[PDB]
Amino acid sequence: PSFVTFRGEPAEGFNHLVVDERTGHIYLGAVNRIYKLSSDLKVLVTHQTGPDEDNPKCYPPRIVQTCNEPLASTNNVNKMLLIDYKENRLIACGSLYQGICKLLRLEDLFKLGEPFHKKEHYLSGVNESGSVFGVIVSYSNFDDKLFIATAVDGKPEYFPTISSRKLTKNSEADGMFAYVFHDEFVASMIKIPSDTFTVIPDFDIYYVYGFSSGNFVYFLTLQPEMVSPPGSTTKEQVYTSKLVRLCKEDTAFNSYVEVPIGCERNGVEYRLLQAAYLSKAGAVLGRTLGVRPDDDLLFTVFSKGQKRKMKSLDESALCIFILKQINDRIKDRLQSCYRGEGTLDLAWLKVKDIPCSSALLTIDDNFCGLDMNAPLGVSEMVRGIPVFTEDRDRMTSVIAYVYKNHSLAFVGTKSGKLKKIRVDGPKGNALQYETVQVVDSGPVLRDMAFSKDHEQLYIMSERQLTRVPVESCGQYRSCGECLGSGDPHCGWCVLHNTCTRKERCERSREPRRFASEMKQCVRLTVHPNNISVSQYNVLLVLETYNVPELSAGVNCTFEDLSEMDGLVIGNQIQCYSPAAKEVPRIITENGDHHVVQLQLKSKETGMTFASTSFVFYNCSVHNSCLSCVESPYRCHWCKYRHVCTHDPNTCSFQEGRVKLPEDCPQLLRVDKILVPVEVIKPITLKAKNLPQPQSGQRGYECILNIQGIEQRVPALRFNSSSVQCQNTSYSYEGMEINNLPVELTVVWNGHFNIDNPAQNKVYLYKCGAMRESCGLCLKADPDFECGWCQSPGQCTLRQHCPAHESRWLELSGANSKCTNPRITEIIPVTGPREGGTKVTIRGENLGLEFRDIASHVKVAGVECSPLVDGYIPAEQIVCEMGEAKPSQHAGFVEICVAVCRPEFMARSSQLYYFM
Amino acid sequence: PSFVTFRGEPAEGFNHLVVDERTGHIYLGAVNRIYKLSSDLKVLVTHQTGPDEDNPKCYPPRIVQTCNEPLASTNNVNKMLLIDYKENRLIACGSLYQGICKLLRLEDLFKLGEPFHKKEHYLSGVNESGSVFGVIVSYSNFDDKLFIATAVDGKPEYFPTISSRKLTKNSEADGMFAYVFHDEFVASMIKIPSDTFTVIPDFDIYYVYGFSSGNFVYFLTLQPEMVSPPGSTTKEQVYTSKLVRLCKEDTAFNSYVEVPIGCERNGVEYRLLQAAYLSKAGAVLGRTLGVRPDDDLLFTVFSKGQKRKMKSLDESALCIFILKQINDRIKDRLQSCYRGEGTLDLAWLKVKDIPCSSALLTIDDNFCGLDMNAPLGVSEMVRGIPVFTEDRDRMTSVIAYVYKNHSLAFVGTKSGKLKKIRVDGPKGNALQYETVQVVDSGPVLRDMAFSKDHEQLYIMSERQLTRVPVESCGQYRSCGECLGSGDPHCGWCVLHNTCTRKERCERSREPRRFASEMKQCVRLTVHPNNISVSQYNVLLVLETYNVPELSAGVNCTFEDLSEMDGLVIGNQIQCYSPAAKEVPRIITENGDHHVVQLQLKSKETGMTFASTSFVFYNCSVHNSCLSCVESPYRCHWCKYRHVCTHDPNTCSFQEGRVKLPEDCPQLLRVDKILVPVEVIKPITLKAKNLPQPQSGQRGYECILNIQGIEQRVPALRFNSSSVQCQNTSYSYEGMEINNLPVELTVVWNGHFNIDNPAQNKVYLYKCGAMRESCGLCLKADPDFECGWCQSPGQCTLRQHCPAHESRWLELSGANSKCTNPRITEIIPVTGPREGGTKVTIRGENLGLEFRDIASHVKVAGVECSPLVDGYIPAEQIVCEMGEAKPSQHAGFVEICVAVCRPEFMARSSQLYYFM
Repeated sequence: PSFVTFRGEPAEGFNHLVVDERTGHIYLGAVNRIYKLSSDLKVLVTHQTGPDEDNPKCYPPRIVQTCNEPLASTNNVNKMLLIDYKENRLIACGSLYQGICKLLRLEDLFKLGEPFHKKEHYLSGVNESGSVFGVIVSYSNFDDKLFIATAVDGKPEYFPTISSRKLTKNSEADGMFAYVFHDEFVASMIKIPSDTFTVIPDFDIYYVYGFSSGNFVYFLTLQPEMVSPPGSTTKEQVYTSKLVRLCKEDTAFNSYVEVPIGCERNGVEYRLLQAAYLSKAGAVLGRTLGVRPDDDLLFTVFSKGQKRKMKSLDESALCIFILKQINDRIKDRLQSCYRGEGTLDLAWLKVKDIPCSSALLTIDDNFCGLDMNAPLGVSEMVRGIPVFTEDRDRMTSVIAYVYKNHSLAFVGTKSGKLKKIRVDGPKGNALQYETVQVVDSGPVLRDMAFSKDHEQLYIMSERQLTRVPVESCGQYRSCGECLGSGDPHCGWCVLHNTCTRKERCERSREPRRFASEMKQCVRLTVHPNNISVSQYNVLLVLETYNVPELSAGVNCTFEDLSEMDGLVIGNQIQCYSPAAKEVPRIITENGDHHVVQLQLKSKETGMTFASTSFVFYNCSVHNSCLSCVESPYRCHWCKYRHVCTHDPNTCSFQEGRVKLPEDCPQLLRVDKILVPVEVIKPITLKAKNLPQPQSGQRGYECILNIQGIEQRVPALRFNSSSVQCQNTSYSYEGMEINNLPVELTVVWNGHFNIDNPAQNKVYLYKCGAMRESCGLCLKADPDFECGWCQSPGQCTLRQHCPAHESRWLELSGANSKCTNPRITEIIPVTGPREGGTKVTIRGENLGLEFRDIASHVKVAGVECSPLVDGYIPAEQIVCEMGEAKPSQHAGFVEICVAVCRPEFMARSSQLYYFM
Repeated sequence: PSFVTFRGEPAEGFNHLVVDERTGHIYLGAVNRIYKLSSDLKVLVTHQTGPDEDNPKCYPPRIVQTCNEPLASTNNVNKMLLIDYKENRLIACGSLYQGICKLLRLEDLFKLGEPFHKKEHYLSGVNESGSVFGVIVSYSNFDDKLFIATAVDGKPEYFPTISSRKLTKNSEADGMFAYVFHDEFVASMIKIPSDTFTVIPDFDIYYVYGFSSGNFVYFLTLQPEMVSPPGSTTKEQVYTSKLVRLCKEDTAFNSYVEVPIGCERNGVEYRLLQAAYLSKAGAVLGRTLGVRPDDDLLFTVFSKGQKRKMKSLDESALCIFILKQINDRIKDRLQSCYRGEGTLDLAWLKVKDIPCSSALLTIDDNFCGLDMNAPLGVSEMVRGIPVFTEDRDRMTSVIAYVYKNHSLAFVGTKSGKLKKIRVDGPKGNALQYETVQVVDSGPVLRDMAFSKDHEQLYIMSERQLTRVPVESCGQYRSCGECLGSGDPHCGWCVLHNTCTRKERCERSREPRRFASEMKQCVRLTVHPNNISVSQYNVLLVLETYNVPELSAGVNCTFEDLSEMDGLVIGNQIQCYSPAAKEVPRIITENGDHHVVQLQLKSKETGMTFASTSFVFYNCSVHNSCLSCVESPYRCHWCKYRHVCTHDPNTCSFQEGRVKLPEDCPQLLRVDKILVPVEVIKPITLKAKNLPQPQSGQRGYECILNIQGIEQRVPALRFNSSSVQCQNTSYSYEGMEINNLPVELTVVWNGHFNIDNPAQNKVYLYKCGAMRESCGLCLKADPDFECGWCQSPGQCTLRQHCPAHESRWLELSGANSKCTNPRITEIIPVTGPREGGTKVTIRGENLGLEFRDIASHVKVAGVECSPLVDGYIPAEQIVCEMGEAKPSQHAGFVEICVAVCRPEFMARSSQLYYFM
């Protein structure tokens, strides 16, 4: 699903947002533009407030008087936006006019009026958006007004930072934005003193948030370094975030109060307000908080430290203030001043500290302020209760609301994401979900308002407004998953088999109709978890917990494949398995088994809610004993029937059943089976649980799978654990390879192949195609049993050579003198006369021991000394030649095995050359 | 009733049968099959032993080693079958494997094992069934074995004819069929010597029957010509049937003994064993035999002569051997050898005769044999006691058992019949019954076993097994018939009125409850055997012998018709006859009398057991005196009442009674009653015992039954023996026939007809319709009294013709000259001129004597001589004509009676023609 949004109609910019309580129309302040949108975020109307030729430096703007300074077309930023329901209009205060305010008609955005003429009509030079805030308070006629705070930019004479102003009925009327009570001595406004400007050049008050409570007006503000941090002269500026308050009723402005505010987390300081939101707790939070229903609360967001208001730190914390607690702090402070203790301590306002005067008074919450001990500051900074802290991504904005008594908090992030937090200090827990309806790359603004119906939450970005629903639980398929996510909005509507909010679930109020906690689910179990393919229409019992009354009716659906009716008794559901006709359609090609998700389809909703792992196995498919028993499931093998089945009874008879893998029938391995070609030899075998062939059944045979020829030799089964193929000889054609492993299969009764787990094979091995010389044969492995036969002048097994004499010669254990050494080739063909060369000689029939070859090697006359490590017996000799200074130049290489006997010597085909 | 049977399940073949002592299950060896059947002969299980590819010539069969000779699918014949109870299995030794044996599980026929590998595992090449036999003997572990004899077929090196072999617990075990004690010098086996084979080529030992007795093992065998019959060189083979024995305990095989056996009947020799059966005598046979209870007996069957073992002779005899007698013969023989006298004399075994060595020894029955005077033969052939001989149909098999101490013997026949013989040498008698349960066309096999319960006897044929009950007495309706049949099983269960065995009769043990001999019956008599129909509820006394106590109550049932209660007194039963209302329902239409089978219906059983001939007569039905007295029964006739009755008193009065047939009243015959029509004549009659008519009774009349007219003439009874109808004339209309016999009935008092046994009739005779001439009338019988009357020119009785003159002419005795001869026709119309022809002249009124006709005949002029024999007076003349040479050619025939007077001559109507 996608979230409904409004792209910066002026793609160019965006600043403030507000919702009309009755209509749901959304008004959006922006630079050069003010838009009226539908609840859906469709564009209703666009107003052009923008680009005006102007100059910030000029006082009474160009229209009133001529300005020496040059003008340029500049952008008019919507500083503030406030809905005046009574007046049926919108106060949309801009800038770039010296801050002239505009009045737009509610429905059409028709400009009712925009008073420019008088000085009061000008609010502030300040170009920055959001640095201003305020509240509109109204009563019936002859009772009314507007409270607004703004930054000065060092304009102290021109504009007041905080003021109480008049809002006349007629937009045309001159009176607008006039101070409620103006006296030569005191006016309902607060200006910044010139002295304070000189001391600290830049001092300015930026107003972030503001709200009316009970009968007062509060502002969250940011100020400069004044005694904080201490500093003799100007240098760096750090800010202190404070709370301000006024009686609505005080024309005098005596009620002004100002406490610093912040909160700390494990020794980390969070001093700077990003945003705030006044709200209600609802029954849950209020109770543990210890509040009355009416009592208010203030969620806030603060960044770490005192540094860089322009660009704050990522570290940010969401804190909380109970209004009762702040009211107490203020009352506590006042009751103290009335004690006469200490000074007023408000640095920016009063440079010279005036003392507090003691007096008899009943100090109440109602206290509006008096002439003496006039505007005052505060010493003890008020600490707030921390809630959630984000280190990686800074929180920008916040909102909250009461839902079914649980308090949900919304928090914008620098990333363009919203967090949905259930505050559970008073309850018990944390953050439920996070969403990126907004804008994936870059942030969200403080103006974040819930709709009137409270279905959605409009989230504003620099670029776009996004209608983020306070829920999209539908994404969750199962009770287990729904309750699993934890985003507090979601619950499992049992009968509907869907995941949504309480309001959405019909009849959720009724018992067990709606599930909040996983325990309430859905958990399902089937008693016959595994059913064989062969079986049909088996009775199954279903155990389900945390489900609503099913009396509407339920069907069992194994999958999309089938569906069977069920009857309910007790706390169980009884359904039947599918027919054999139906079951195999599924099973085919899945083989061993197929796990299927058996679901329950409710009659009323018609959607599958609950599932379980259901296995269709089916033992019968197994072709062999090993697969049947040895496999992963409970299956029994019938030796006689030679079939695998679940039921013991189905087997031929009692003695026939195979429960254990050892009992199958399988062939055990013995030392490797060596088989010479052309020799008559028996092959004894060992095995286990070999069956005695029953009536109508034949005996055992050994089948050798040789590609050239497959041999069928009958065998005898001596007992349950031994077999033997009868005397026979085997061969393969080709003479290609010495050792050929061959798969062998033991069969009985013609087709029945006994299992061969090890997959034992028979090695058919075949005498010197390779070796013409006696030395080479005796050199070869003793395993081959191949040996040299003197009369033939050839080499073969004893079997192969006739014995006129008692002996054919085999190296008994190397104690066998032989013959005819030959040199195939040697490396380094050439060498230096000086010697030292390593000659590598490769031959066929050399000596078996190193000791004999040593002293044997000679290159011509030159003595050559062989290397032990380098020497590979009868194959190769590595030898190092000595000093060659002799006259020969080139000479043949000679090796004398033990002794230079005439039969015993070998000379190289090509000569070694000295250079 | 039909006998339960099992048809050759393989319709194809059958060989051996055995019964399990506990279960009663019947196992049946066959070619290619071994079956397990229920007691009822239902098929329990079938095993396929059959058709295997093999060849008899090959030694170790194909499985062990390759055979050059070609194989063919051949049938595997079950040579032997033996139940091994201890092992809970069945040893079913086949052939066609070189005789490998198989082990089948008792209950299911599961093949436990079949050892093929070793030489011992092969029994014999021999394909023939039944030529092998043996016994399984078992003891607890560490004591045990199998003794088996088989034919060799000239295989002497390969197999032993008789052996003592091992039967291990495990069928898988290799050890099976190994010799009990094998030594290089001597093994527990006996082989046939090669020398003996060369001398007689074919010599072979065939083992028919075998059994264990006491602590030995005996075999009945057939062998070849060795010194019998004498012969220098090979030629014909005849066999000698002998007995063999061994100690169970002799591993050495020293105990071997061999006596020839047979028996002779009136100079006829029976040398060849067909079958044998060891059994017990029971008290009856044993006593007269002179035996102890434990002592055994051996029934056997032998064919006549020494010839053709393959196909023996029909003549066969059932003989007997008492084991004590054979044991004596053996002991007698041994005690003799120990004397040192003579040689061992065993031709086939020892070619060169070794002498017997004398030694001191206590010669007992226990004697197992010693090293010296080692295996030995026997000189004196042991003769057996003959029992039954069948000339026409050869006995094949035998079995016997003890029943109530009487010894019943069973004998199969070539025909497929079983004989049930009580052996009564020790008792006194012969063969009781014969049955064809089996197979009507063709024979029964030696394996014939009684069931465990001994209710039935399974009789095996080549084709089928038949469950023949050792009794079907129910077929017999009466005590007389039951005991009459003689088949020893049957007895008369008196109270039940049924025929069955002793076991079947409830309370037969008690006195006179069961009848064995005819005397014990049932014999019944009724004192009033004959009762008249007229009588009612007559008292009858019943005499019955050989009947049980009737105090239960008895009813008398004449037939299905009625049943009357009876009371018992003394040794008699008193019942009443049926009422007149009841009796005639039966009698109607049976007439003279109805014999009825009066039965006795017992109260307890409710079945009629005893019967007698009971007559319902009834005299009253007889309508006449003759039927009443003259008939077959005692009935009296009342002349006056004219009714027949049993009681003398019922007659009118004393003088009226007719006891004798002569006295009845009947008409006696006199010379035939001749009655002329139209003549007034009296007819006197004679008769006997004619009644004098009593008051209210009229006199006698004669009634003639003439269809034309029936005449009623009154008559007078002169006395008891004479009657006479009054002067009257009779006639019948038609003139069709001369002599008409007529039935006459003599009646008195209107309706009463007197009896006419002779059935005397009156002959009404009537004058020449036929004869126009005087000669013809006088020619006719003198009886007719018909005569010629001159004046009328016609012929009638004197009565019929008026006498003007004193005479009408009648041939007084042929002395009466007459007239007018006529010739109707003559045969041979034509004749030869030469003459010699026999002329046959037929006329009406010729001469009475031959003498006058001779010389009378002439054909024209030609003289013709008449033949005397040929001549029938006045009807026909046969005459031979003389030489015709005269001129006439054709001429008329003339006859002159005496003289050729003008009145007296006749001439032929047509002339005789000469050609």
